[PDB]
Amino acid sequence: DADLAKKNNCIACHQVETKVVGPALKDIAAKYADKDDAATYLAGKIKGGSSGVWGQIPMPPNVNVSDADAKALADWILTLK
Ligand code: HEC
Repeated sequence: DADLAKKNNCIACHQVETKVVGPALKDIAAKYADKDDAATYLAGKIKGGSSGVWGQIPMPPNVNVSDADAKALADWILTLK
């Protein structure tokens, strides 16, 4: 949820409705709506980092995020709208 996203420092770079540095979270939910393993896929990107999906600015690995929190964040992102 938003509190967890704040606690794990996701909000420096992402808001729900609009693009900041990384993509708007609802835009992530929209893109992955039909991907079956979307939540585990996104949790993997949160833990390990991402580049090239949205631009050439990489998201660094979020080394302080626990497995359970990465999955809770991915799950929450997917519900957005
Ligand atoms: C700036 C330093 C960021 C921080 C802190 C967080 N995110 Fe990020 N994220 C950022 C960028 C620039 C990108 C695009 C990377 C790319 O491939 O072009 C992303 C991407 C994501 C994604 C999408 C990955 C995908 O394969 O589509 C997710 C799901 C995501 N970010 C989640 C996320 C979370 C939960 C964060 C807090 C732990 C977080 N990001 C921090 C920039 C930054």
